[PDB]
Amino acid sequence: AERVAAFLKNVWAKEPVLVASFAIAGLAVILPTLSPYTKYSLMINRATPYNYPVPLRDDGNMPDVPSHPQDPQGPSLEWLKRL
Amino acid sequence: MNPIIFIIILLTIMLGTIIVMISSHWLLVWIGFEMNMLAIIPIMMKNHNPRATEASTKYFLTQSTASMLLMMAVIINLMFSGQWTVMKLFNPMASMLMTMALAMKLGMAPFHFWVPEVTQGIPLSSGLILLTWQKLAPMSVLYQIFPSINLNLILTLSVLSILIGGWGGLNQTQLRKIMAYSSIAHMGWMTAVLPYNPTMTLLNLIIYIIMTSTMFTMFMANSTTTTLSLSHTWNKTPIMTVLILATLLSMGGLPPLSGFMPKWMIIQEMTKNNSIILPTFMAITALLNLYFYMRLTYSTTLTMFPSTNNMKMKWQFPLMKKMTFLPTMVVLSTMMLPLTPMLSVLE
Amino acid sequence: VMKDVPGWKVGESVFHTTRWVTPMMGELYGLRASEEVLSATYGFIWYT
Amino acid sequence: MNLMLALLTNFTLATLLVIIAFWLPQLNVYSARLPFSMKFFLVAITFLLFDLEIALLLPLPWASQTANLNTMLTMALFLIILLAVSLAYEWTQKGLEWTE
Amino acid sequence: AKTVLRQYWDIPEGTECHRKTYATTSIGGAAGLVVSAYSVALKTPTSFLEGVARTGRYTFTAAAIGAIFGLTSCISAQVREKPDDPLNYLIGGCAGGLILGARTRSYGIGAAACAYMGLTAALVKMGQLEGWQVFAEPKV
Amino acid sequence: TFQFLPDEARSLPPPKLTDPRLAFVGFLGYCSGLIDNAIRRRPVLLAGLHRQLLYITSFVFVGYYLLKRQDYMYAVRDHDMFSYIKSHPEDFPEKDKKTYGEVFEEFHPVR
Amino acid sequence: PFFDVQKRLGVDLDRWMTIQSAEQPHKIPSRCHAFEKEWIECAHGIGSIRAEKECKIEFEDFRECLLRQKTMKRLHAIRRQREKLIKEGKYTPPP
Amino acid sequence: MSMVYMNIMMAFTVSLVGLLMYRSHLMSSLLCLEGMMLSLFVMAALTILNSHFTLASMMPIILLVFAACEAALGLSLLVMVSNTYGTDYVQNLNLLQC
Amino acid sequence: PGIVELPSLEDLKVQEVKVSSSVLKAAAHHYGAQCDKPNKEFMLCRWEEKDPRRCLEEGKLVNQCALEFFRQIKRHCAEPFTEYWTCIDYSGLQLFRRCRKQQAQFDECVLDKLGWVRPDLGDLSKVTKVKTDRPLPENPYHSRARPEPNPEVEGDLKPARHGSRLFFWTM
Amino acid sequence: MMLYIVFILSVIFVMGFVGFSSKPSPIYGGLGLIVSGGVGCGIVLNFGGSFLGLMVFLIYLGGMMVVFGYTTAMATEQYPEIWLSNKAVLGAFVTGLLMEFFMVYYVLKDKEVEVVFEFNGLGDWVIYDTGDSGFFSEEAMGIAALYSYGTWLVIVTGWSLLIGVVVIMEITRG
Ligand SMILES: CCCCCCCCCCCCO[C@@H]1O[C@H](CO)[C@@H](O[C@H]2O[C@H](CO)[C@@H](O)[C@H](O)[C@H]2O)[C@H](O)[C@H]1O
Ligand SMILES: CCCCCCCCCCCCO[C@@H]1O[C@H](CO)[C@@H](O[C@H]2O[C@H](CO)[C@@H](O)[C@H](O)[C@H]2O)[C@H](O)[C@H]1O
Ligand SMILES: CCCCCCCCCCCCO[C@@H]1O[C@H](CO)[C@@H](O[C@H]2O[C@H](CO)[C@@H](O)[C@H](O)[C@H]2O)[C@H](O)[C@H]1O
Ligand SMILES: N=C(N)NC(=N)NCCc1ccc(I)c(Cl)c1
Repeated sequence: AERVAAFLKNVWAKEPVLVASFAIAGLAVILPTLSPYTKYSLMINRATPYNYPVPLRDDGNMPDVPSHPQDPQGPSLEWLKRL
Repeated sequence: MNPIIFIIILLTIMLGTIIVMISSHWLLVWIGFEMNMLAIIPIMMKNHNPRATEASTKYFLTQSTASMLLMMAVIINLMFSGQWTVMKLFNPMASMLMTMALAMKLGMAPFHFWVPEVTQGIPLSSGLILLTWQKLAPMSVLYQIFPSINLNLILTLSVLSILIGGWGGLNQTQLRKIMAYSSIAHMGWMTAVLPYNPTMTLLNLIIYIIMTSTMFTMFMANSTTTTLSLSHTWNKTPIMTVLILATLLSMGGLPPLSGFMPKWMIIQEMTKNNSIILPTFMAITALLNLYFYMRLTYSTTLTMFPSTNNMKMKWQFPLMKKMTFLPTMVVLSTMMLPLTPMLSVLE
Repeated sequence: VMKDVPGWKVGESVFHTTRWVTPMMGELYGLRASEEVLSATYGFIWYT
Repeated sequence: MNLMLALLTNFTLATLLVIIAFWLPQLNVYSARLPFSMKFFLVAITFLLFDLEIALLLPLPWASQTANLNTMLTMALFLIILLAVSLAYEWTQKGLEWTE
Repeated sequence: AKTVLRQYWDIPEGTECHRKTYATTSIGGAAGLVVSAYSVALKTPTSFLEGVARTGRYTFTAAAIGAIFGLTSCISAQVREKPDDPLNYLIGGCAGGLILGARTRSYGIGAAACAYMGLTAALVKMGQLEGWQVFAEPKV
Repeated sequence: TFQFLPDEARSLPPPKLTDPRLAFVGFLGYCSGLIDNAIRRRPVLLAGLHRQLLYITSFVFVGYYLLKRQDYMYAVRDHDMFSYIKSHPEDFPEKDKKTYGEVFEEFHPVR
Repeated sequence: PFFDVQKRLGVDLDRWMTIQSAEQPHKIPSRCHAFEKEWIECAHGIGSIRAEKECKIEFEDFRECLLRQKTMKRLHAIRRQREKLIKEGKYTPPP
Repeated sequence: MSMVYMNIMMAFTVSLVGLLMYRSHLMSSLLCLEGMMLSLFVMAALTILNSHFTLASMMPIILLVFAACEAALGLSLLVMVSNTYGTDYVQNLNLLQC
Repeated sequence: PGIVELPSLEDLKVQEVKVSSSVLKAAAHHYGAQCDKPNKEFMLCRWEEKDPRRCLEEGKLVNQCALEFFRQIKRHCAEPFTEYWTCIDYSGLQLFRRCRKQQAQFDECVLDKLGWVRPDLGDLSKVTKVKTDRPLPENPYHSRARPEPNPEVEGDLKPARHGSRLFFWTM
Repeated sequence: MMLYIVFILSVIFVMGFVGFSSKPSPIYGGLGLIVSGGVGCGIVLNFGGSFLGLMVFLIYLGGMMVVFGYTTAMATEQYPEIWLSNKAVLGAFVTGLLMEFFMVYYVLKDKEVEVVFEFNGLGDWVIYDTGDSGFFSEEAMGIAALYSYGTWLVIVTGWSLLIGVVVIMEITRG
């Protein structure tokens, strides 16, 4: 550890540009896995409707599928509004 | 070259070939050839001399031209079928362009001129890769597109290579050029049987690679690149001359040696298809190769050529070259005929 | 126009299938004025 | 049409300015190798190879819109790291030196 | 090349000699042109005229062989009244071989060419009668 | 798909460890060991017996599996052929066999 | 592939881009998606020797969608005839 | 086929004939090689765009990237040839005749 | 090959919704809530039949629902709506966020005089379900009968009869 | 007419190819390839290939062809030979130019032509797609997919570019 700190002080004195580069590059690799917000990036992208939502033929056995856009069933974006 | 870089470049040569062999998409096949060609140039150039630069440049121009023609065939195939799947092509003009492109890469006659010149101009180890490993990727594509190949075109390429390879080797005293023309002739056997039984193409390719590797390894052990240099082997490593004799007789297709097997099975497959004139013509024409293999055996093993006084200094030092796999390769190159039915593993 | 062309059948499909096929540009605007065709073909690509 | 007009105007004007610049009243009645340096060649080639990697990164703003963000982020970083490795190799092999 | 060979083998042997001699002469001329093209590309002539002289020399030499073979083999079949006979082609093949000796001004080449080309033509006739395949279609 | 020995090959009897082909493979491995000694100028018969043993063992080990695939590929060929013959009886009719008393053969005297 | 590593491992290295009727970003279909689908489904599993003869109708339709040669030829015919009649003043086109 | 394919196919043939009929400069033959790539890029792009083969839209870029890398290798060989002889003339690359 | 059947010019006639795109954009959110059922019935038909000729009747109902939708805005909320879509029409990108005041006046007017509630963020992008008496198509692709699969192979794998049978080899 | 813009660009494309393919001084050959590259981008642009068209400018012209001219000025030609002063170049240029014109004349006269193969001559606009009302660029969606679907393409492509650096440093070290 002490040898690790002595090495870091040496590079900080002689090559601060490279030290900063490696530190930034290390944060870029690591921080997405530690961030609680990374999961919303997946959800927001999926929630963007690029193409038409084709309706399903009602067979009488789809209680979880809304009949009207304003009916309660179906995905909600309330989590996105509060974000 | 740095030893680690040399390893990574060798692995890239292999990776490019592997990509060609595992790909189902034509673009990835093209990428495999591009990556493979990029990585092989540095081992042609590694000895840094005008001859190695000329060989690398002649090689680059040939392979780049062939890859452009291949990409044309792929794009024409896309236009007329709307897909990239590696298989039969869906347009006869595309088939001719891909067949010609792959013939150029393999150095088949009449696209053969680069093979003797490039092999002569590069080190023995690089020539070993050029004449063995580099045949794998183009042959594996031919293995998959052969249903759509024009029969007359492929058999014409095969017949020309057997004639050009046989005649070209008669005038050679350089070992690398002898191997180059020998390679051209052997490619002709591989493609002549491909329309009838691709399995026999694989058998010929594998056995050819084994005997070709054996010969290059034995040349490398003694640093011999010319006939006259090889004629000094008897006065240094007498065992090596016997191994060279046995391997050359095998490459000549003489029973009871392993090199008889591919010619034997190709003749069988062609006769089953009522092809009689062609196999007979091929077998007789292959006697040209036997002639200049026999010439090498005369000057290497069956006679003792004049020596030099300084050779005595060599008697006091042992062989220190790796000669990797040589004992195994030579035994497979000569003693495999009794196991011929094992070819079914390639089915 | 093709009333007196021998053998011509009017509105004959070029496809074996009877499935509806989306017409290409020349099928819809084939006989229309060049200004409309130009707008339908290159108007979006050329817009500012 | 507008862009074609703009381009034609810009270069047509540039041609005209060159014209009058070369012809105004004057009022008077009376393939070898260029001392080739290998270092400048390697700068150009290095620029080319880095330029091709930039071509591969340019789609990134659109790629971030995917639902497959796990794959997309991993490949984006992989490409940039390999670019850094290329620079590191050139650097440590004295490819960025101008002496000798 | 398939169109001329279709014309030649369509005519019965020993009949319509002039048509037969035209097909073989044109076939011989094509081979001569092919040889000239490779010869000029791989062995550069000293001048443009030298390249033209060589092309004509090879091309006429090859058409001369093609003409004599066609004419001689068609007369032999007519005179002997033996259409489906390989011996007519052997006679026609050897005649073409002698021309090569004359055009190359040699006696050994003419004798060697007569025997080798004479046998080859006879073999070609046998294969036509017996349906021998050179480039056989894959069947099994 | 891309399998050296598919699972269906296990219904076939294994090659015997005394297979004559396997013995020949072992002999080839022995020969390679001697040629290794010879090219390096060691005593051909005695030098490096540990190395000579691995040459034989390696050849036999690889040879055994190659023989297994060989036999399985020929079993598959026969299986395919017999199934196709059953599926297409019209192409393989059972031949009407006559005796030599009924069959006429020309006689060609040697005189 | 010569060695079908992809199927052996179940990994998809390049199959995703081999045909235009495969999955696409945002379900954007190709113009000939329905023709490719019909031809692929007709020819599936029977081998190219059989499919060349038995799926010829689907393949001919698919090739027509790809390059539109027959459609262009038919349009060429109607336009060529229309120019003739107008050149002879026998036809006036509607607005 | 559509009318554009005529000229794009012609352009490839022109550059292919240019590549196969060398003059003196090795650079001139490299330009024909890159001309071949250009015509391939355009033809592939036209086919892919017109057919709306969405995922294939990246293919011309991959072709461009790899072909540029191949051209970089070719240029490196040209300069090494030029360093040896002082020109990029292909008539100097005839040592392996013997 | 046969004749492409086309509906007559008269079968295509319908009363058009001849309003500009800023008008449609302004009314889009209430339009989606109000005319959902005929609209979703039409879109189900199109994606199931894959043929515009087979959904002309449903397409006409889509037009009628929209015309009645805009007749109710005209009757009650003509002035607030006109201010709103004029605000949208000014923007080169027709942006909602530039017109929140006017949108509020129109939204309050329709709610007061028509009970219309603007659907929330995410509502109109839902996959809903439609009840249709139209029969589900059987062969929408008009596929031919698929070729018969090759005769399968079944049985017990036995050793090859007399081995390889290659020339003289006995195994 | 502007309805033939793609065809007109393709004609110019061919003439530029005949330009450098007849192989004048590499300085002029490089110029001919640059003009063909720009015209080639224009053809791609008119098929909806906005991003692809601009890559030719950015990468082919601004990258590869810049390096070609840089190398030509440094290792090939420093002073161009007068254009078409050589007989073979002039003959090859004239021969190709006449072939293109004869092609273009007939296709425009008959609205078709058979140059080895059959080509329609009604205008490339006829094959265009008649329905497009998506809220995105399809070309952009396809190219963006390189990072989601094309993991394997990224790996091999990125690896090859790294080996390109390594290989070129080896080649030139000498
Ligand atoms: C020389 C080769 C160099 C290669 C370098 C590759 C570096 C890659 C580092 C990061 C890779 C993964 O980076 C990130 O990890 C977290 C782990 O929770 C993932 O997970 C996060 O996003 C996903 C969405 O897909 C959510 O479902 C999940 O709840 C969330 O935690 C992210 O989707 C991913 O973007
Ligand atoms: C030293 C010897 C060197 C090698 C010699 C090789 C000899 C090979 C024999 C020649 C090939 C056999 O000859 C070939 O046989 C087939 C069999 O119908 C003929 O085939 C022909 O059939 C009919 C006529 O019957 C024709 O209408 C048709 O055009 C053609 O296909 C060929 O026209 C003929 O050229
Ligand atoms: C020589 C280099 C050695 C290193 C070898 C590294 C090989 C890496 C292989 C990467 C591909 C792995 O396998 C593949 O991965 C991606 C996700 O990662 C998956 O792909 C996934 O995302 C995209 C987006 O839709 C689609 O391809 C597909 O819908 C989905 O499956 C594939 O379904 C899976 O088959
Ligand atoms: N294309 C060819 N003519 N050859 C070919 N491989 N035929 C397939 C017949 C065959 C032969 C041996 C075996 I063992 C198996 Cl399993 C199958």
